[PDB]
Amino acid sequence: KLHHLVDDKIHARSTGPYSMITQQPLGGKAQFGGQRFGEMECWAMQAYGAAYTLQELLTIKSDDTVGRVKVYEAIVKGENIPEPGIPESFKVLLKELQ
Amino acid sequence: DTALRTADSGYLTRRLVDVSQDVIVREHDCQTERGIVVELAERAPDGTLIRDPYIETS
Amino acid sequence: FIEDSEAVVAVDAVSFTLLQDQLQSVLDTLSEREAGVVRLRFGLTDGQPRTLDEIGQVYGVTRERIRQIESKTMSKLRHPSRSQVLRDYL
Amino acid sequence: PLKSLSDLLKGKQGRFRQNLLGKRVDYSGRSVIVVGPQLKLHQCGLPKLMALELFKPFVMKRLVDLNHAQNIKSAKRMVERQRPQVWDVLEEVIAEHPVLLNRAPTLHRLGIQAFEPMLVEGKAIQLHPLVCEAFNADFDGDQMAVHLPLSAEAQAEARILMLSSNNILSPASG
Amino acid sequence: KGVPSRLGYLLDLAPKDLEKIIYFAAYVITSVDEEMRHNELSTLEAEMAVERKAVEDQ
Amino acid sequence: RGIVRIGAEVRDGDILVGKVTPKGETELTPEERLLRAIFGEKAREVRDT
Amino acid sequence: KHIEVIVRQMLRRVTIIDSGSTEFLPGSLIDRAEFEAENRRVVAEGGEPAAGRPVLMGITKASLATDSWLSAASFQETTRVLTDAAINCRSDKLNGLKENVIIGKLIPAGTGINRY
Amino acid sequence: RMERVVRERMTTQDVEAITPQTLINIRPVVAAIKEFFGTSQLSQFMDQNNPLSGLTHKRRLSALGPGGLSRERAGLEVRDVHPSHYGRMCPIETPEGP
DNA sequence: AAAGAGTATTGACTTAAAGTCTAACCTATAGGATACTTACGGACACGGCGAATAGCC
RNA sequence: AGCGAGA
DNA sequence: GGCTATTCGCCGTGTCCCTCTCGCTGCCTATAGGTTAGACTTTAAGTCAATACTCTTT
Ligand SMILES: [Mg+2]
Repeated sequence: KLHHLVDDKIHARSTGPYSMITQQPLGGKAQFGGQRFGEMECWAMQAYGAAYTLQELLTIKSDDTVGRVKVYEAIVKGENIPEPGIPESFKVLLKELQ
Repeated sequence: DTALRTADSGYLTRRLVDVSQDVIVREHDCQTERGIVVELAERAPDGTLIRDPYIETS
Repeated sequence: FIEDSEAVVAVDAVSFTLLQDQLQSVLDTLSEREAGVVRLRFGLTDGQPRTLDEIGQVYGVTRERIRQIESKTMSKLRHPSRSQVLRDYL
Repeated sequence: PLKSLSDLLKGKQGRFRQNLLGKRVDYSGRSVIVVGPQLKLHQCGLPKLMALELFKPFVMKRLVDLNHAQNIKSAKRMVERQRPQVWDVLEEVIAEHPVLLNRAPTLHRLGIQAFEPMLVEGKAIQLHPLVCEAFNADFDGDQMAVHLPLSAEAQAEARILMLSSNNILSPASG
Repeated sequence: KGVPSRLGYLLDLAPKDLEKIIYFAAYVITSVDEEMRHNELSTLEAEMAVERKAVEDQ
Repeated sequence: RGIVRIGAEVRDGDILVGKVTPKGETELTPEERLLRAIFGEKAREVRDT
Repeated sequence: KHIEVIVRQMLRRVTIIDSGSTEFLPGSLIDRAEFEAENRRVVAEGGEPAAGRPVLMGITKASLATDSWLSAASFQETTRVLTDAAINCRSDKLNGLKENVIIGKLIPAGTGINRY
Repeated sequence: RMERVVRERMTTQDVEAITPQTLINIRPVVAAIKEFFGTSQLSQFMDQNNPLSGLTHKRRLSALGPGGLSRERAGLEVRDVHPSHYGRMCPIETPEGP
């Protein structure tokens, strides 16, 4: 029996802590792992032509600090998911370039 | 050899994706007369059409 | 665990949202006269907790009335009719 | 060396290729994978605890609608202790809700496909064998991440474009 | 510093030179005189004749 | 002593050890004040962690 | 066909031998469509055909020659590309896919184009 | 380091009023050994997964560390077996990772 | 028709809070005068520069 | 920041 | 005869080095001002309680 037990591997995350200087919630099963939707996954998503789901992922699942509470509210109350905003990382980039 | 080769392959894919990041379909047809020629079968010296081996990808 | 351990929850936020919804509702069930005083005593209506003097002045009445009714409201609000639905939000 | 104001921008660990185009995302899971041959091509197992957690908002809504809990916070308490009544509602909610299953690395377009999830007992995403090649995912300790579309557009996209049964032929050579 | 040094190319200053200027290692002129330059150059030719004669005298 | 009983079965989230941190000063909410009045219980300060 | 697509992307720029009299520095790598557009602009009002020759440039160079600084910066060698784009006061029109991803609005592909 | 400190202070040491005990400052040595045994690359957290794992963590020769080849800078020719390895190092046992 | 409860009065007592003033106790700054006056991987690519020969001043 | 490990 | 330009080599600096995930350790003295903090003396807000009259319900 090798020490790679499933109980130590299984993990799930709906909402939890977020990183400090940026949103895009904290990674790692230790804290509350948000699974990395890295670049190749973006490419695969584009190749399907699947655009709305990509925007959903990168904006309101990860970063958008205002939309996030809004989608939670919509889910809780059963309303249409709102329109995505601007991810909070683009503005930190803007401030750093400035 | 597996590790370095997958690293270089990933980098190459990144390059190719960036170059082709803007090749998307726009029109049904341009009606352009221009085109390329593909050989398909080659004439046999005795006289016969043998299917070119690499036809399925051409 | 301190890493952004002071951000929004979206669970406390919605809990507070439905909190004020149900508070305004349960308060609307009873008579308005109790409601204005209970709002401004603690400053719910506009964020300013005013005292017996201010409420009496706003409604041209003595502070003693307001103390009675705000005590009457405080005593009457022990009714499970109001406290039962609004029990777990504490 | 001190991380200068420009070191924030360059390299693999610069801001461009760790935080802008690639982000960590909520509403996601990960587990080891075990072959399940009893599933249909458009299905994938999903352990009960993982599904409960992922769907905790929706199940809360349903069990408040069903009056199993009086209000939202009582429902949240109901779910946090996994009270027995919250399993049937869970079966009700998960139904007809597509989910994407990625296996890093996504060498090609077929590295991420949408299945219709189904509950399974123990802690292991029961994958359909026939899609194994598409992921190149072979059952000796691979870990497959799960993502949950939310918006109506996203759910349509997953249900239509990405459904495993809708992608049989390779985009490369067909 | 980013080669090619865009300041250097703009002002046509060699990179090492520019560096020595902006890190306080070598002086640079920024303005010069023209016609009155001619007239006092003749006056200055006389004044350096005087100075050369004095140094040759010592 | 705020320590779980020895040799006791526990579950995720169960209090292993009971600790409370001083809350210092926190601006309270009027809605919470009204709530606390509805229940007429201790507002309490020392934060729970 | 995939390969054809890449080599197509590779052959889209022409080198300028004769500047003619129209703002084309010799040795400039200019898109063929814009080259023709300039030519139809200058045939009238006095014709000065600016001769050019087709040229083959590597994938990296072709990528870094795009008209989008936010994508080139995302690609590689960040410092230099930003310095260049800044000196040129270059404006990115946000038309590609990487850019639309970065700023988090909808990609113009698949379900994102302006007809669907 | 300790000898440097001593040698420095000798210019300011009044003659005949100095003894070794007041002359030797031991703090740098203890600091060096501590910072070695903690956070030094070749002072690794013991791996007691099972008695064999602990045993094999001993007798383990790592080619990387302070004054050694790092994974990146290490070429592809140090990784391969040498005919001189016979009897001195196992050609079989090796990590499979990077 | 009677009794009980609520809605008021008034006074009487009580406690937070709060506006001064103190005091004392931290806290931030300046200064110190015999004489000494110098540290401690490897590949691709392009741009800044060795070695040559011929022509012009 | 540093170690070790899975695919 | 020497220097510079047109033609080669040559060397140095910069850039890049797949993804995703898991666990564990790291001298002295003197002035002046702030400073809140801490107590005293006001309030202001709160709580208790006697009383009594009127209205509603049984
Ligand atoms: Mg495997």
